Amino acid sequence: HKILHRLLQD
Amino acid sequence: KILHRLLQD
Amino acid sequence: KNSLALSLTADQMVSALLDAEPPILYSEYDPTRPFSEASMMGLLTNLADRELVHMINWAKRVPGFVDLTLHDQVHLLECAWLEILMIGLVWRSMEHPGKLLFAPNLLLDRNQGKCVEGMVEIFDMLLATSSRFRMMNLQGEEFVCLKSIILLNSGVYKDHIHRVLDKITDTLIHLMAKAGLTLQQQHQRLAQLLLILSHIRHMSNKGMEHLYSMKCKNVVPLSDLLLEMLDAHR
Amino acid sequence: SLALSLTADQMVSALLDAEPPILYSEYDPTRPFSEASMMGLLTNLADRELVHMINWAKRVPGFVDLTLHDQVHLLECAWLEILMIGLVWRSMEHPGKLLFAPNLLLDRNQGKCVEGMVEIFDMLLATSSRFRMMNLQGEEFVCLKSIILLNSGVYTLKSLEEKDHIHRVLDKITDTLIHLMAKAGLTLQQQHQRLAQLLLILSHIRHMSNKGMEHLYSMKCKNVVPLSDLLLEMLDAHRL
Repeated sequence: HKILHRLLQD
Repeated sequence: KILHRLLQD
Repeated sequence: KNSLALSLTADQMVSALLDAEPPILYSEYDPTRPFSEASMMGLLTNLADRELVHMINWAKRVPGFVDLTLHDQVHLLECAWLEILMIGLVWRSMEHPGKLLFAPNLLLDRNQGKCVEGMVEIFDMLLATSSRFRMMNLQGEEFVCLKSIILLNSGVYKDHIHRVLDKITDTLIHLMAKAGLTLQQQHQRLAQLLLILSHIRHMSNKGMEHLYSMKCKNVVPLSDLLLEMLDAHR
Repeated sequence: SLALSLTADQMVSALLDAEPPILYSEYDPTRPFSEASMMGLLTNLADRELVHMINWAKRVPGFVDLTLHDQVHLLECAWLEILMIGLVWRSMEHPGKLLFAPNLLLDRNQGKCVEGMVEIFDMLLATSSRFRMMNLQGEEFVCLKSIILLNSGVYTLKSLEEKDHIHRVLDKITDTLIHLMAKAGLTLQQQHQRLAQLLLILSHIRHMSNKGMEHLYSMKCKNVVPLSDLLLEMLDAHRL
């Protein structure tokens, strides 16, 4: 799981 | 320098 | 599902892009001019890490970008992130010939670059790009169009992206016609600007190689985000 | 300069007349190939193509106006971009395959035979697919190839207003692209859109060249794939 995945969901 | 020579020929 | 990006007028596209712009961040207020690779690379990766958070939220605001699946958004940003940082760097460096304005309180010149192995070459490429932008009198509205083109183009190997890309081309032309350019000057300038994007790609690939070499040297710890963005390029 | 006096049609004719030939590989279906020897076919092919490319570059209008130092620099920067766009051009009609030579047509299945080449292979395939969907014309292709030659190293003291001359020739090639497109019956909107579409391809060609140069440097250090003296010197230019 990538950080970018989390940040693009915000 | 090969390229140099080929450009000069 | 149709995308709102295509129904925007050229002025709405420009306004959307201007309003999406991230801010210009600062470095540390330590007044020591860095020369060692340790302090230099600490400052630059710290700055990039903070810029990346703003870039991700800027990207979400680029018309058409949120119409993509999450996975495609991830891919485009992984592909393009260093190109986007670098075009931003050369834009805000325009008014400082010979120097790179990493932040308003971190202006570096060529002499600091040659204290770090491999830096001078990328430094000089960045300076040449900044200088070329300066001599073309690149406008802010053109800059945000090019930055969005980089985001959508660099990893595009899709019908939706290509239509959005065409719309951005329409928007660049619209700005140049609004600035009074003749038809020939419009396509000549459009070509000149898009050809610089090839050089921005080259600088990103060279920088990515150097960042990886810096990673393995373990000279300064990198953020997990900066490491995953780097890691995506292998 | 003769380059700045040419009309668009004279420019296209000059470029078409300067086109190098399509060369054959030494591929033999009856001969077993290793990953090393299959890559040997490609580096041997590229070496022979480079000789033709050097003599092609002399016929690109404006190129001989430059100093020898600058001509060397442009070709050192652009040689793999130029080989790759030629590869993509001749692969257009072969979807899902790369036509390295008339006797060497490879699909993605063969691209995975050598490790680390699958990504570059897929990128070349995507670029060819993009040319095919755009229905890229031979006249547009030779324009794009000359732009790569002049553009890719132009940003890498006083005397050198050589950069100005390169920029005026590039502007002329842009004019030539637009003329071709207008003659194709495109609307002005379609002309600018297509021009942009073509020039953004150059960014991907640059990307693929950079990634290829990295693997080429790796193949050199493994010292199992033969690399010609010229290739090694070209490769060396990208490292220092």
